This record gives sequence, structure tokens and C-alpha cells, in this order.
Amino acid sequence: DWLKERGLTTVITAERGDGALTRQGLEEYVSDCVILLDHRVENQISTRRLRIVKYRGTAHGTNEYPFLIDTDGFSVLPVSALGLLHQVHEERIASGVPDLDAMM
Amino acid sequence: GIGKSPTGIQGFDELTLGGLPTGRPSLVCGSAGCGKTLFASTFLINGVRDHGEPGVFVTFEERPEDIVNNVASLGFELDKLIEEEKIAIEHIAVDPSEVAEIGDYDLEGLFLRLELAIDTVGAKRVVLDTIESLFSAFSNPAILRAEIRRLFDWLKERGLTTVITAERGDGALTRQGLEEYVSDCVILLDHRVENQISTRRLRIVKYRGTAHGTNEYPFLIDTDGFSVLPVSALGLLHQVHEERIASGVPDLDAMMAGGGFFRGSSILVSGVAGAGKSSLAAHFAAAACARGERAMYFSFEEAADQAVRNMRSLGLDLGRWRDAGLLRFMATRPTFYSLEMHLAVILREVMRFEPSVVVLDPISAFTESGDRLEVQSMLLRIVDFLKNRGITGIFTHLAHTTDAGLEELMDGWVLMLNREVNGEFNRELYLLKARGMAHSNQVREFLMSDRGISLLP
Amino acid sequence: GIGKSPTGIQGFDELTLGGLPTGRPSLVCGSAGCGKTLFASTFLINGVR
Amino acid sequence: VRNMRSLGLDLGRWRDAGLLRFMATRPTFYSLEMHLAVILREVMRFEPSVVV
Amino acid sequence: LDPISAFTESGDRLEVQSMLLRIVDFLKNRGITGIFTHLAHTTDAGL
Amino acid sequence: RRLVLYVAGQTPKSLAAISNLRRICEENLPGQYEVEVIDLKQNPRLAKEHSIVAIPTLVRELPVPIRKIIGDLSDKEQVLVNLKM
Ligand SMILES: Nc1ncnc2c1ncn2[C@@H]1O[C@H](COP(=O)(O)OP(=O)(O)OP(=O)(O)O)[C@@H](O)[C@H]1O
Ligand SMILES: Nc1ncnc2c1ncn2[C@@H]1O[C@H](COP(=O)(O)OP(=O)(O)O)[C@@H](O)[C@H]1O
Ligand SMILES: Nc1ncnc2c1ncn2[C@@H]1O[C@H](COP(=O)(O)OP(=O)(O)O)[C@@H](O)[C@H]1O
Ligand SMILES: [Mg+2]
Ligand SMILES: [Mg+2]
Ligand SMILES: [Mg+2]
Repeated sequence: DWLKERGLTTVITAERGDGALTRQGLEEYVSDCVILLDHRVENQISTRRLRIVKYRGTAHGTNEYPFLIDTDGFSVLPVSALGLLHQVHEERIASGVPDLDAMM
Repeated sequence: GIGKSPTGIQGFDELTLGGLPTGRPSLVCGSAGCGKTLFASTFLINGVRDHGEPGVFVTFEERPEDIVNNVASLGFELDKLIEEEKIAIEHIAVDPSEVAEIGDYDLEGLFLRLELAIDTVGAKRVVLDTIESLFSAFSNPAILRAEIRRLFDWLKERGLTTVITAERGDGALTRQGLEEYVSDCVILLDHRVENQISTRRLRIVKYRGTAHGTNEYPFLIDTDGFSVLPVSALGLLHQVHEERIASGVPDLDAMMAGGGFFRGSSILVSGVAGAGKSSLAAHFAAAACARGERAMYFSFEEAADQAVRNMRSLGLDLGRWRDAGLLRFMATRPTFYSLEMHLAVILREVMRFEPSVVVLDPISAFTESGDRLEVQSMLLRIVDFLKNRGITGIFTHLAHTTDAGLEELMDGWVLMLNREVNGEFNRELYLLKARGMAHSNQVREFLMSDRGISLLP
Repeated sequence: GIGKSPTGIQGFDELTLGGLPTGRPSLVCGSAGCGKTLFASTFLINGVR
Repeated sequence: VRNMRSLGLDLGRWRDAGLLRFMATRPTFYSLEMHLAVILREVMRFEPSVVV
Repeated sequence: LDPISAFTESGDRLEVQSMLLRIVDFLKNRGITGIFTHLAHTTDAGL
Repeated sequence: RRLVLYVAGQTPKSLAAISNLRRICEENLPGQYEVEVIDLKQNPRLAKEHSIVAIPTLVRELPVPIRKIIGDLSDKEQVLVNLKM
């Protein structure tokens, strides 16, 4: 209440547990934004996923997005950000095979 | 029959055969993030703004600022609806720190404040949010049990329509045993992830007093709010027309009696990659536009500019019609949205534009977006919506003949073949079926060029 | 609309439509080794830098 | 009706005289049990000689 | 990219398709000419 | 030295509450603080203004940090210990 009261942007780290997304019931308290990070192994291959369980106040992504930790740090290239806005060009490229190039 | 209160959500209302029961409590169960609070909020907002019923929102955890901000984005104005007192918000918060319990206590202030709000707003609808904090605050469980049993009895006793928000838990649909209490209507909201794709479903577990839908209905939360387009509402009542549509290919049009396929029918264009399904769809759209009619070309494979300069080689100047404002391009990838939002966006834009020919290319792109049943449900809903609106639907599908079980409805079928014979590839096309008319049964070889698609003699 | 604080992570920011809410608490859940501590660390570092 | 009218079968005549019944129900409208129940109930009520 | 089919068993079909779609979209947005080599067994992998 | 007692109606709980308040205040100790009794039924609004939920309630505002006691004040010793300073 005091952090909200003086207006700071706060991020809380909590463990998952066994029954719910938290073992100490901090979900009871923080409901403005809940982000679940998972690290699951399938066929011996382990992958890291991120999910926005509940973000109160506006729309957001709801799928599980695989993320990566690299030298830069967190990197997330969601497949839902791709758009069909591709500027086309009227030039031609040379394959290097004259016969194939002339065929078209 | 029994009374029912509409909740604004058309799909849920028609699923329930009128809406939630009037004068009885309703339970909304579901884990965090399912949308119970928004469900109650739209309940109250729609009741006040469409059916003239004042509302009261008694929240035990969230503050009024949070309650208003949650729905501020959906387009409602709780600030204005309170600024006018059509919905009255009561933040009933109890702090156990300064509470010491000696003797027996009754939650009398709860009743007094709730009655004051009801009389102030002339309320008929009530929402009870996060009633688990009430149990968590006080220590004596029996007193709280008796008090809210009296509260529910009192709400029924003065005849208000109440909706209660409850968490799910681990064993049953509720963790505090509010099912023991509320059995008039139970609605379970679920948010399940499969193959990394998360979907939101609604189910009416128990609705006492009349029939209702029993399946799990996938719903969506959008700018409007809750939207539910159940697949069980589709009906086979389609007004038919005796007019004909022009495909834009004179030879193909003459091949069939009457000059073309019947208007408002579903036309499938099947073929292998490179057959010319997109070319035929573009021909249809351009022919529709040339007559002064509107047309939409939903593309899940190409951008607008790329499609333009692909068709400009065939001579179809789609830029002219798009620039004059008679042709619309979407160019949306299958993975951009979920199936529900794909359906919703298609329906919304089709309704807004009011076109005469809608070309979906290709319907096979949604193959791996979900299970076969979900994609089939989306396609069936789209086809039924178009047929009810009386719009000519041109669906392009890729071939590997039967493709995905959606040919089962199509009125007309055009198969385009690109065969390898005699050390060279030849193009052909034929009408696999054309309902309600006689048509040529010849595999007419054609040859696409700058003048367009032209069938050989 | 509501305020939002970017966290440096472009993908997460565009997923959230701006980032985490400003002036409100955010919960990061996950078992050991998921990356909650690093999430918070880059949050602070990107916010400052 | 207008698909069969091309073949010459004037189903409108028999439907209008009251000797032919059409249901036109989608598979997903009901569950399997209610599909069966509706079919049985209407067949019993109408008492026809040919069900297609 | 030679060959795009090499990623067949790296994961499920959906994950590999997501990776390939992201790569193709990135290249097309950058306006680079992408030459992908795939092995045949015609349609190969839905890409 | 001010105390407020919120009750509702001629309820057995509220009547016993005020009677027990009389008893603990008089027999146990002198008149260190002044009591004011408010019956909520006539003014439901005041219930919202003071943020009252469970009847009966005994609230002290003399110290900066508020303190409430919920119930009918049956335990004399516990009530006195909670109100002692
Ligand atoms: N000017 C032209 N002259 C002859 N053939 C042409 C011309 N322009 C395009 N084509 C043919 O059109 C073919 C593409 O047709 P189209 O895009 O309609 O096919 P499609 O079935 O929709 O393809 P896809 O499976 O890629 O979506 C090209 O492969 C080329 O063979
Ligand atoms: N503008 C919006 N557009 C789409 N979805 C929204 C919007 N605002 C909120 N939501 C959805 O509402 C959910 C929270 O709803 P709410 O009912 O308040 O929480 P809960 O489901 O835990 O009761 C979020 O997880 C989010 O998906
Ligand atoms: N330089 C690095 N490159 C890639 N990954 C790293 C690097 N440093 C740490 N990590 C990852 O961070 C993880 C621990 O992150 P941290 O959030 O501190 O623990 P937890 O996830 O338990 O809160 C390690 O399991 C490791 O995979
Ligand atoms: Mg909620
Ligand atoms: Mg195409
Ligand atoms: Mg850690």
C-alpha cells in the first residue's frame, strides 16, 4: 500500500510452489500484473517460456511465448508480431544459370 | 417458464435462453485471470445502459479506482455512470490488524451500507466481488457462514439480481464452498493452453429452472468486451436468389448454364500450389468491382503490394479498384490472432464494409492453428455468416478430391490442375459440381496470359 | 488507457502494449532457475539506462 | 427446392400439399442423443412411409 | 539456408514452423533474397 | 480520551454491549475517557463514513493509530486490557 501510495513501480519475485502460481499467497495481494516463467523439458530438450497470466487494465498477449537468455539478456521474438507489410521491388535477381534465368 | 435478465452478451444470453435468472444469485467460478470481474462489470453496465436497471458493485478486495480502471479500456465509463449514479460502488474492506474479537458479532454494517447504496441508486442488480476476503479477515467461520447465508436470503428476499464472483480452488469449482449456497446458476470460466496456444472457454455447469447450452463455448474478450459466437446457434435458413454472378472469365462463365454460379452461394477453388486459385479469386473480385459493387479479399498468404504486382502481370489492375474504394485487402497472417479473433475481425469488417463478394485465400492456411474441429468450427461459422448475409464467398483451398471436410457444404466446386505429361506441364480446370444448374463436364485446358485466364477451344 | 513502464525487453514490451503498469506492483512467478531475478535486474538496469 | 427444380422434381408441390417434410438441421445444432431423439419423435408423430 | 529440412526432429512441427516463419518474415522485411533448400521424399513441410 | 460504540437497534447484542461497557467503565476503572453511542440503523451513511462492518464495535481515536474491538464486550478482563494505557 505504501509503495503504491508514494507511486513507485515495483516488481516482486515469488516462487511458484505446488498448488498455485505462488506458495506464500502473494497472488492474493498483487493482481495488477502476473507473469509466469516456466522451464520445461520435452524429449530431453529444455525450453524457457513466458506467459502473462493476468494483466489488469488493458489487452495483451495470452499465449505462451518461448524466450531466450543470451549475452544481451532477455530476448523475446513473439510469432504474433509478424505482419504482412512487405515492400515489393520491381528489380530482378540473377540466379547465375543463364538458361534458368532466360527460362523465366 | 422463469424470469431472466439479459446481460448484454448476445451469445451468452441466447445460450441461456434469456440470460441469468432474475431475483436469484448466480455464481461465476474460475481461476485468476479468467474474467469473472469483467463478466460482472459488463453485467451491471449492460443492465443499466440497455435495460434501465440500476446496479451496485460491492467489492471486498479491489478499490473503486481499480474497478473503474479495469473496464475503462473496454469503452465503458464507470466514472460517468457513477457521476450519474446508475452504478454505485461499495468498497467494503476490513483490516484485521486493528480488530480484536470479544463476544459474538453480526455483519450488520455490511447490510446497512448495501441497503443504503441500493436505496440511493434505485438498484436492481448487485455484484459481489471477492467474498473470500470476508472469510479471510474475521476469525470465527460459523458467524461468517451464517451472516452471508442471511445476506443471500436477504438479497433474494428483497428481489435483486445478484452475481457472485468466486475462485475455483483445487478440489471443486469453489474453494470456500459457495456452491453449497448458490445453485440457481453456475458459470465456469476456463483459460487453457494447448500446444502453446491459450484459449478461453465458458461453460454453464448448472442452470436450474430451464434448458440451456451444455457444451464448452470458446469466448473472446475484445474492445467491445465479452463476445460469444456459439457454433450451436447456426441454422439452415438461407434465402436463395435466382440471379447469377459473373466470374470474370467468359469461357468459364459460358461453360455453365445461366451465365454463372448462383448469387450468394459458396464457391470453392481447389488445386495444387501454382494452379491459379489466387488468380481466379482475383478475377472474381475484379469482375465484381467493375460492376460498381464492393468486394473484400482476405489474404492469409501475401501482402497487398505483392498481390498487386503479382496480379498486374495477369492484367488485373486491383490497384484501380482499391484506390477508388471498391476493393478491400486485409493481408493477415494465420498466427497473428487466435481463431476466435480471426472470426470476430472477419465478421466485424464484413459487417462494416457491407461488400458483395468475399474471397478468403486460402482457407487451408489455418490447418495447424488448432485441432481440426476448431478450424472446422471457425470455417463453418464464417460460411454460415456469409450465406445468411447473402454474400458470394470464394474460398481458395490447396490440394495434396477431398481436402478438409469443408467441401461438404460448398455449392460450387472448381478444380484447377497443373499436370506433368509428355515432359511438360499443362493447365486445366473443371467444375466438380454446380448445384441447381447444368454445366459442362469437360476438362477444359486453359492458358493464363496478360489478357487474363483464357480457355483453349 | 493506463500508464506503462518499458522494461528494455522489446518483445515483452510489445506483448504487454507498453510494458508493466506504472505505479502498481507486478508479480513474477516461477520455480528456481526460471529467471525471475534476472528479469527484475534487467528491469531496473534498462529503466535507469 | 431450387436445386431439385432444375432436375424437375417439384418438391414444393408435395411439401405444400402436406405429404413431404423437410428438417434441414445442421449436425452441430444438437448433441447425438438429441439428434436421435428429435428424429425418432418427429418420425413417430408424422408416421411417414419413406425417410431419407 | 541449406537445408531448412534439417530442423525436422529438433522439435515439434509447430515450433520448427514458427522458427522458419520468423526467419522468412525477417528476411522479407529486410528485403533480402532468401534461397531455402529443402529435401524431398510436391509438398514437404507446409512452408 | 474519546470512545465510540456503534450498534444497531435494540438488539440483545447492542444492549448487552452498552451494559457491559457501563460495567467495565464504572466498576473496573474511573472515568478516564468519555463514551458516545451511535445506533447505525437511523444513519446507515455514518456506517460507511466510519467504515464499520460487524456490530457491535468499540473504536478509540485518542491515540494516532486507531483501534477497534468487535463484539459485545463479554470478557471484562480482555476488554480492559485492550483499552488499558
Ligand atoms: N503473365 C503471365 N503469363 C503466364 N503465366 C503467368 C503470368 N503471370 C503469372 N502466371 C502464372 O501464374 C502462376 C501463379 O498463379 P496464382 O498466384 O494464381 O496461383 P495459386 O494457386 O494462387 O498459388 P499459390 O499456391 O502460390 O498460392 C505463376 O506460377 C505463373 O505460372
Ligand atoms: N481491453 C482489454 N482487452 C482484452 N482483454 C482485456 C482487456 N482488459 C482486460 N482484459 C482481460 O481481463 C483479464 C482480467 O479480468 P478480471 O475478471 O478483472 O480478472 P479475473 O479473471 O481474475 O477475475 C485479463 O487477464 C485480460 O486478459
Ligand atoms: N550469461 C548468461 N547467459 C545465459 N544465461 C544465463 C547467464 N547468466 C545466468 N543465466 C541464466 O539465469 C538463470 C538463473 O537466473 P535467476 O533469475 O538469477 O534465478 P531464478 O530463475 O531462480 O530466479 C540460470 O539458470 C541461467 O540459465
Ligand atoms: Mg478478478
Ligand atoms: Mg495464392
Ligand atoms: Mg532467483
